[PDB]
Amino acid sequence: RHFVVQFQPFCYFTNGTQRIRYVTRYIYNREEYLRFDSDVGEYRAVTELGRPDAEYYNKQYLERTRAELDTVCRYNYEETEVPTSLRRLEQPNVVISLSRTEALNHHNTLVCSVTDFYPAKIKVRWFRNGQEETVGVSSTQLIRNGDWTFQVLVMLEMTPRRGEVYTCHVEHPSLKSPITVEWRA
Amino acid sequence: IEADHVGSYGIVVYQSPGDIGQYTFEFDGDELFYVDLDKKETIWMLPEFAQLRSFDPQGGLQNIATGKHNLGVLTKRSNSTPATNEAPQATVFPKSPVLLGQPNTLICFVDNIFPPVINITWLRNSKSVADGVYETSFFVNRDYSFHKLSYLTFIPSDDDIYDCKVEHWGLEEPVLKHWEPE
Amino acid sequence: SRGGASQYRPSQ
Ligand SMILES: *[C@@H]1O[C@H](CO)[C@@H](O)[C@H](O)[C@H]1NC(C)=O
Ligand SMILES: *[C@@H]1O[C@H](CO)[C@@H](O)[C@H](O)[C@H]1NC(C)=O
Ligand SMILES: *[C@H]1O[C@H](CO)[C@@H](O)[C@H](O)[C@H]1NC(C)=O
Repeated sequence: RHFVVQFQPFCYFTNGTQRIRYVTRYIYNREEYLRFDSDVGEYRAVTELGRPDAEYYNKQYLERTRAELDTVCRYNYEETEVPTSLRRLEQPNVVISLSRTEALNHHNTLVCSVTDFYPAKIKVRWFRNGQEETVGVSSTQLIRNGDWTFQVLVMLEMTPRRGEVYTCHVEHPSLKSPITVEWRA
Repeated sequence: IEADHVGSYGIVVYQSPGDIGQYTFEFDGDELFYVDLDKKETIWMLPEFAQLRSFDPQGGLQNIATGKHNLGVLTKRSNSTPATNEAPQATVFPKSPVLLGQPNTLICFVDNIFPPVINITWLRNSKSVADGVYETSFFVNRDYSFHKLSYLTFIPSDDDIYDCKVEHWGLEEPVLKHWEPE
Repeated sequence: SRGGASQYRPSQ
């Protein structure tokens, strides 16, 4: 009925353009069969479907492929990413909310919603009256919105009591000074 | 494989029947662009990036032609083995905390998509919505399947119900992921 | 300036 092919090229960067590992996969439906790995510097077959192509690619364009690790990868990074993806900054929005309606000694749950930031690097911490809550905190995995922004929700198990001040602390590369959002009984 | 960054410059997907192809550039799991094959145009997700860089859509067409060439050449070499359908997985969540009257966006994440052909739509109060809808291309996964996202801009209100309708050969009946302002 | 794509190589 349906048949597909896939060509997935990957420029793996590490510490800038230092440990660049250029790879290139060849897929049929949902199965890889051929590959160019910068680490092995040569083509190799992953499954039977690849034997028939091995030697052919190495003879036809290996000099061209190795070449791209610098004319594509390294170049793109230092020439196109540096001023776009690596520069892009989106400050997170931090809001605090309570799962249940307010009360004076009923156990509820504070939720610190940290949204729309980029890059993914972020640090969120809960504080009660000034000290780091290290008991009933939990959080969602980092969520990728698919639009070049991330979000994360950090929950705190607690019980509202007058005079108490809870603070959500957040540090991000987009921020000159951390963000703190308070919530009070 | 570990790394500080990952760039996929020229992902090609070519399917048949239909001569259905996609050409994308990804960086750190987000989509830089896809090339509109019919319009021969590189469509950037973040318009402002096109001010500081570019890509000749010609590149896409060429590489897609190769996808055409390799499919079939590979289809026979495999004795016409058909693609096994997968059942998608949808999850709905808002971009930011919901506040009555404040424009927001519902995100429908659809994972384990295979093959890369699918129908994602939105229903408001159970009636069809076309306006304020946007969706991404098919992103590659590790198991070589795909994921895609659909976006619905909307105004939160007390009495409102939304569903994300997904249709795939892998599903016997169209999955509906429902959502409402809790 | 102009980004570069990773040539998708055609088999036999
Ligand atoms: C490269 O980056 C990784 C992750 O940030 C780090 O562990 C390593 O020290 C860096 N330097 C090297 C070895 O290139
Ligand atoms: C996909 O869903 C829409 C929703 O109305 C439907 O009209 C369309 O026919 C479906 N598939 C296509 C594009 O044929
Ligand atoms: C399919 O059948 C052909 C016919 O001889 C054979 O050469 C080929 O290895 C087979 N490949 C698979 C696993 O479909």
